[PDB]
Amino acid sequence: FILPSKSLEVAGSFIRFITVFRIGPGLVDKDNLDTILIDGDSQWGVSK
Amino acid sequence: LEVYIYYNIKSLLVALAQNNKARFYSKVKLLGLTVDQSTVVYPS
Repeated sequence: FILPSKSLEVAGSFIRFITVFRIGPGLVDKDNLDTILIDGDSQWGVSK
Repeated sequence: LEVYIYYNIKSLLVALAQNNKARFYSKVKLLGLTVDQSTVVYPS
């Protein structure tokens, strides 16, 4: 999810996004996750 | 050989114990009743 932000054409601008992924092996950091939404047997960790 | 086996055991045990930080409650059917279990890799 890509939130609105100032464009990167102008210096000193940041683009803001949220990643929502099914929990699994790989690059996942449960402590730094915003929350871990849960489904039946399947998780979906959303990042800050 | 003993040091190699110790190193493998230490890595395996730490990896197995690390899986207990991601324990979440689900719903599964044991026998004939749907109960709230607590689930959590298992490297060879």
